[PDB]
Amino acid sequence: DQICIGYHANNSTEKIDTILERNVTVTHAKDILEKTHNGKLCKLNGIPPLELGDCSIAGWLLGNPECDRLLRVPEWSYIMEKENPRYSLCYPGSFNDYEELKHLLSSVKHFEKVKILPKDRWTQHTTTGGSMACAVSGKPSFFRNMVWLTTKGPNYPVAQGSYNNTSGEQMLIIWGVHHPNDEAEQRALYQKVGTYVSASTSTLYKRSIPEIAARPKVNGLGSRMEFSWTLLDMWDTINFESTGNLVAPEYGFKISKRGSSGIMKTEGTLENCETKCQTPLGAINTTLPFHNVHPLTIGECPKYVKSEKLVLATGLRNVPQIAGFIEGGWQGMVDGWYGYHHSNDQGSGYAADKESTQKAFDGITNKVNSVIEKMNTQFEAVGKEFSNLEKRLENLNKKMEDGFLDVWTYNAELLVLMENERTLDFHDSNVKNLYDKVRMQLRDNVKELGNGCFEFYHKCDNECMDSVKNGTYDYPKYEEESKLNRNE
Amino acid sequence: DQICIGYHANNSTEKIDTILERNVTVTHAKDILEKTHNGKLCKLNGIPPLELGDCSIAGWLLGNPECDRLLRVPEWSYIMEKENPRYSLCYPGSFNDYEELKHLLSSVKHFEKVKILPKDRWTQHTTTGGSMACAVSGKPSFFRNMVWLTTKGPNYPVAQGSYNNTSGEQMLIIWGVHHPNDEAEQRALYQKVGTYVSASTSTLYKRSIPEIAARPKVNGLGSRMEFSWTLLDMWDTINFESTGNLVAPEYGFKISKRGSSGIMKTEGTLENCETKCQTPLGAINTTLPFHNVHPLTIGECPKYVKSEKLVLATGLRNVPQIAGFIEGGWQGMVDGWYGYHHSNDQGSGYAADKESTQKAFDGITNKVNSVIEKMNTQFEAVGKEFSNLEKRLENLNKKMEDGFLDVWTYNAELLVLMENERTLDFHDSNVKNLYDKVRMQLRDNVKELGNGCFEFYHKCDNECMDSVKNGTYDYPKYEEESKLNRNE
Amino acid sequence: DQICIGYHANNSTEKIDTILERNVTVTHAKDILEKTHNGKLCKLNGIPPLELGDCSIAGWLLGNPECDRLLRVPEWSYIMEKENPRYSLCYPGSFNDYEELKHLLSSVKHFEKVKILPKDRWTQHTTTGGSMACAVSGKPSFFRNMVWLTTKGPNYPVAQGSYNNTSGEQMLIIWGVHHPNDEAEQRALYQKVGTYVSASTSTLYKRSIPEIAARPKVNGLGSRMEFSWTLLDMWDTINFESTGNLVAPEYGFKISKRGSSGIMKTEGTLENCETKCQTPLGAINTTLPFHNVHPLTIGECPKYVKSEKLVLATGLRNVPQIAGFIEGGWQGMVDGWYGYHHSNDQGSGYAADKESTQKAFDGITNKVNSVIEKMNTQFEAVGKEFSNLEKRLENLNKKMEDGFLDVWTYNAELLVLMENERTLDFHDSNVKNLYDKVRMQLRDNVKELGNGCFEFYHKCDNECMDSVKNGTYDYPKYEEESKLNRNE
Ligand SMILES: *[C@@H]1O[C@H](CO)[C@@H](O)[C@H](O)[C@H]1NC(C)=O
Ligand SMILES: *[C@@H]1O[C@H](CO)[C@@H](O)[C@H](O)[C@H]1NC(C)=O
Ligand SMILES: *[C@@H]1O[C@H](CO)[C@@H](O)[C@H](O)[C@H]1NC(C)=O
Ligand SMILES: *[C@@H]1O[C@H](CO)[C@@H](O)[C@H](O)[C@H]1NC(C)=O
Ligand SMILES: *[C@@H]1O[C@H](CO)[C@@H](O)[C@H](O)[C@H]1NC(C)=O
Ligand SMILES: *[C@@H]1O[C@H](CO)[C@@H](O)[C@H](O)[C@H]1NC(C)=O
Ligand SMILES: *[C@@H]1O[C@H](CO)[C@@H](O)[C@H](O)[C@H]1NC(C)=O
Ligand SMILES: *[C@@H]1O[C@H](CO)[C@@H](O)[C@H](O)[C@H]1NC(C)=O
Ligand SMILES: *[C@@H]1O[C@H](CO)[C@@H](O)[C@H](O)[C@H]1NC(C)=O
Ligand SMILES: *[C@@H]1O[C@H](CO)[C@@H](O)[C@H](O)[C@H]1NC(C)=O
Ligand SMILES: *[C@@H]1O[C@H](CO)[C@@H](O)[C@H](O)[C@H]1NC(C)=O
Repeated sequence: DQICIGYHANNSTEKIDTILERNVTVTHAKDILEKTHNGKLCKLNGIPPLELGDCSIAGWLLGNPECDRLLRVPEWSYIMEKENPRYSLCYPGSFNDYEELKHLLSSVKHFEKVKILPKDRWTQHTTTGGSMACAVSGKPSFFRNMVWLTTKGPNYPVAQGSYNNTSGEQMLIIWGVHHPNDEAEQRALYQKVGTYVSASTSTLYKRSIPEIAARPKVNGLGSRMEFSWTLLDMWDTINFESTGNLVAPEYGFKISKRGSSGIMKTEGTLENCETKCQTPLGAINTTLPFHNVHPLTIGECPKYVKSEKLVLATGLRNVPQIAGFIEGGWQGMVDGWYGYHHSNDQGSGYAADKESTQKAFDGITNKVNSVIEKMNTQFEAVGKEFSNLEKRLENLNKKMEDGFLDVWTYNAELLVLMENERTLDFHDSNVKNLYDKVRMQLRDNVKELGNGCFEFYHKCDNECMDSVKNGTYDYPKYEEESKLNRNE
Repeated sequence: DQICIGYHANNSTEKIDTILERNVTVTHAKDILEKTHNGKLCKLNGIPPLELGDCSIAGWLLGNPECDRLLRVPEWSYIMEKENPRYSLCYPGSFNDYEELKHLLSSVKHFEKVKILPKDRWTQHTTTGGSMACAVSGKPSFFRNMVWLTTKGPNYPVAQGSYNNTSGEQMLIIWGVHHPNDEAEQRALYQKVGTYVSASTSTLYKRSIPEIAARPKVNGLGSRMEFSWTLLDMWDTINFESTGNLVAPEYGFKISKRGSSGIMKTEGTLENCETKCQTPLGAINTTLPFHNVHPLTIGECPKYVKSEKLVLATGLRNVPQIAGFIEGGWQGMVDGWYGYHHSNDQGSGYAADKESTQKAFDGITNKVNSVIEKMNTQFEAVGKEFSNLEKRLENLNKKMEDGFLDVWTYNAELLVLMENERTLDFHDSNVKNLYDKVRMQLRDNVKELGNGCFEFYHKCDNECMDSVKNGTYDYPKYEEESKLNRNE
Repeated sequence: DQICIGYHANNSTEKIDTILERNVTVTHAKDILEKTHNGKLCKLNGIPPLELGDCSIAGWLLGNPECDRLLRVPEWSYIMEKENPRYSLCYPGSFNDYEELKHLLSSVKHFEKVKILPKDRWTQHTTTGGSMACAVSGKPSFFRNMVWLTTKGPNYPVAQGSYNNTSGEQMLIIWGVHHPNDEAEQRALYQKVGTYVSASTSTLYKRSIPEIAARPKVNGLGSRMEFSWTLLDMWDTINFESTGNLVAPEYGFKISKRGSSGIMKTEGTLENCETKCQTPLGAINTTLPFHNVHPLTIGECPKYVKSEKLVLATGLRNVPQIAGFIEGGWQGMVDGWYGYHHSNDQGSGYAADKESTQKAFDGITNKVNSVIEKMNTQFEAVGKEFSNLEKRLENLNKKMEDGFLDVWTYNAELLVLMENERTLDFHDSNVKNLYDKVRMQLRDNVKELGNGCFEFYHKCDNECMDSVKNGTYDYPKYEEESKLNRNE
């Protein structure tokens, strides 16, 4: 008769890392890092994004002639833009607080264009101005959302216009100021010099004076156009007054839907799929708490770490080898993790200890859940733009993001490295504890063999082996025969 | 005769969380999170705060006629300001670099008001101007710390004034520029058009031009007043020159005491209590690392986390059931953690080991003290204000704060879980070591019963048990009759 | 004859820290913190730094008459500046976006000075202006890289000048505007009132108007000079136009070499040594992962923490005491860590177990390397400069730096403590495992003595002892002899 205690082994080739040892083969493992994407851009939560194409944000809002598709834009989930868009400000110039506007458009999901100042209301000016830079079919043209006021005959009266925000939400209004090349242009266009442009609301007041100078030619013109924007609150009035050089707005953008969005810089094209997490390289369909695809994610997504391998051990060490756990594992005990092997006269087979296996299984599952179900990630549509005179702010942002990434990478790496040690020691501690429990139950009626096995002095049938496995071993009832056989 | 090794059990209820199991009942536990406050705004370190009431900082520093109780204010610990104050600027307008001023006030604890430009020195202008927007008892009035200069007769000379800072500390000076509504109001107030206001110091030069335009009416007026501020250094001079539209100062604010203060946005009122850690919801009185009351605190305030429960286990696992440490804990052993139970003919009672319990106590205490005392933080204010043209900066600050708090939350949770697991394993290891030491010392004169209890072969008296409990047991002394009784 | 199991002890007095114990003596330990520097400023990677002296960045770039040794500056690795430079703008004034220029200079390692507008091209103006503040040898002078334009006779024609960037890289250009003290000197210098200065590129437009006002006298003069800078891209043109008050540039700075550099604020001089990291207090020649000299460094440098000591335990617990291991360590085992001691008829002596010692050594080395070789050492927390109106941004930078530095200090301390505890427990477990291995192999043939020492029941000679040492012990061979001696 003989009973042995050992652990389960199989043909797995999975490896882990530990703070003491490297490349340790295990029976089971769980990868908690995602490294695969579909390489495609598609709909987030069922709502397609806003594809700008070769246009820019300023070109879309101002109404570039070469962006006529984006004049009635439906709802969107995120905005796709190119790094160096071609269709941009048609007339050379600038755009004040451009980055602030782009940041505002990261929490806006829909716009509704209202006509606030109709073109025909300017009955004392000429409103059919154009330029060769912004040309369609050879003929000169201009922005579709702005009006260029010019003299009607040799006189340019004071231009006055107002609008009361009775739409139902905040409104985005853009106006421009013209900077000619020479005094001859100013006289030919506005008939007077020393002009001003004045825009004022209940919070904003602004005066601008045209500045005439010879400039390097961009797009073939030495003139420039400067654009500014404001955010009009509900039930508030905006006032325009100018003696010249005013590029008035004809449409106002009302914020219809708010939420979480962002601008994602790609060179790609929308395709047909759905997703819940989006990266500039592709979508992610995963449930693990880590990934290393791309830092700039849009939507609820797993955390980003700069790691190539994060594997958690959920099984025993694979040391293949009748002996017991001192020699190695068993490749025939496919019922659990810790078990026995009886060798009596009426049979020779393996088994599993249900209680210890269940306890260890619950512990490992709880550990995996605790490591996984402890990280809280919000929407976090990161990504901000800074101008060429804001380099310190850009460096600050970059340093903050990199610092947090390094902190989290170190945290995750060391956590996995320590917990793999803990589980690998937990398993052999459990095996030794089971061996000690069996030895304490058996007392001196058996004979330790040194390889993890026990040799019985009394002939033990299958029922007595079952009693030993359960825990109801009756030492006194086999005591006398054991003594007689041992003393002999 | 028997001797057993076991541990202590009681009727405790406190639960802890480990990394392998959840809701483990323990004998002793320590809470390292505080969630209670008195809901009252108190005096920090015995100095009452500054109750602005319905006034803004601009109203206090400019002399709003209805904020007349703040003309002379004593020392303060922090400033309490409502979220939307209602007496800020009776005359509509703007304050330049307002948030910078509010940040500067976070390091100032006392102001002394010094008359720098007396109102009677302007002997060539009119200094009694007023408006209905700032009205007292119905009659028109104006700010109490500023002077409005107006034509005396049908002429307006150049207004010149200077002050040399011979006070003893840095000075704060506020001036303003008036922007009228129409040309008639400019002519009826300053008699000339095309005026300027020039303010200059050794490190500052600034010239402003009045703006005349029709604007929407706020408080019944279409005109605006724009205010600016500067910090005058010691032994430095400030010059004022204006041909119109100047709202000159009369008082300057000198920084008397410097320190660490802050602005708290609350709607409450000050009560009679003393406090070292103040939050917008109440006061904290605790000696613990973490809390979960409010992020924006002021004072020597404990660390902040987003967790609801952080309990450290400083005791044994509570499992009740004469058996030993295998079958569970003991409810009769009251004077220690580990111990022995013995049963002679001359007595049957409990005991407790001293060296082992003392070592365990010292280790647990050192662990708790290390976790508590490594977290070193100081007193600083975390509130910052940003304007509506600075939203990227606001998002940067918000993201940095949130990220740091999530990092510390993760650190605290992992620390507590892993340390609880290690402590609960440490207790079992200590008990097993005690059992092993006793067994090694007793050698073969005894017989293991398998439930942690040892049964002697020879008769053992009280002195023998006292000898086996401390580490001096004479195996040769009882060897011979132990053999005689065993072999029988 | 007996065989015993014990561990190594020696005369080291090194101490390490543990999460459960303080000041624990260990046989071997490794220090991973560097606290020493050579107290010198010298060459970084073979390139000497730029010694400004009493110069300033603006004084060097403008051509201060006393800042005359840096008119032809070779390659540099970092810039050494003083906290309060004395040779600075000799004509009083300001410098717009100074901190942005200083930030840009942190990524440029070489400049080349190109004559873009020769001083002889101004044939219709006077170009020999000077001031007593900006003085050499008593007689008046001016900056050496700028031209002051003044009327030639009683006439100031329209100044005009352009440059096309055909150099090869980006160019930095600085110009200035003069702000006089009174109308008399404006007329005596520029012959007209109501002047302007226009500078324009393909991406920059600017118009400035002089400000005439009496000002406090700094450096003896009541007038000021305001300077501005731009970054001209390749194949781009800059246009200058002025009717007065223009300080035109004569040279432009080409960015010859780019890289990683910085500005270090010290008060010392350059000496003759060669380093790889540089701190304001000295230089570091180390390979350790950490240091605590100064937060601001330049070069490949270890991480900075607020720690007084960080020592990793790589040895056993020094417990000086043949007994074995229950009583203490051995001072005679000079070979390895764990070993045996035999005492038979032939002789006595110590030995060492090669397998256990090698396994433990490899594990400890792997742990040390994992702690050290997991910290991202790319660069450090650079030093940024902010103005007096950017206090909020400076506070943000300071708080982020402090938060990250605190987080890393806490992480390193807790890592060291927990690793030390686990190392000591690891050594204890290894010794116990060796003891249990020998006991299981030897079984009943021996009797245990209770202090780590086994006594045989037969004659175990040198062949026997070498057999037991390397795990090949024939229990059947001596079974009958052991039974004979045991039973009797
Ligand atoms: C490992 O054994 C399993 C049997 O459970 C088998 O399905 C699998 O294919 C084997 N793996 C390899 C690589 O042969
Ligand atoms: C572990 O395996 C990797 C291959 O994935 C190898 O580069 C590395 O050297 C191995 N380490 C050890 C200790 O065998
Ligand atoms: C704008 O309209 C609202 C209601 O539609 C009205 O209360 C408000 O007075 C109007 N604004 C002005 C300046 O009249
Ligand atoms: C632990 O106990 C708390 C009691 O507040 C309960 O809410 C929670 O669900 C319990 N968790 C488990 C895993 O039993
Ligand atoms: C201001 O007063 C100080 C004396 O406290 C004097 O030294 C200084 O010259 C004065 N400033 C001016 C501009 O006269
Ligand atoms: C604060 O707690 C201490 C206990 O340390 C107590 O003595 C004191 O009365 C408490 N004060 C208040 C205001 O609760
Ligand atoms: C410790 O012992 C070593 C022998 O290897 C010796 O070289 C060293 O000087 C000793 N140190 C002290 C402090 O005794
Ligand atoms: C450890 O040693 C240091 C210096 O020798 C001493 O200040 C400290 O009190 C000691 N701590 C303990 C627990 O002995
Ligand atoms: C500047 O020079 C480049 C080539 O040297 C030329 O292509 C460009 O047209 C020039 N710029 C102007 C404004 O002529
Ligand atoms: C610097 O450290 C190196 C170790 O790589 C050493 O060889 C060299 O002598 C050291 N130089 C000085 C000046 O300390
Ligand atoms: C073990 O040592 C004995 C010496 O008694 C030697 O004969 C045998 O070859 C050794 N075996 C191994 C595996 O080193």
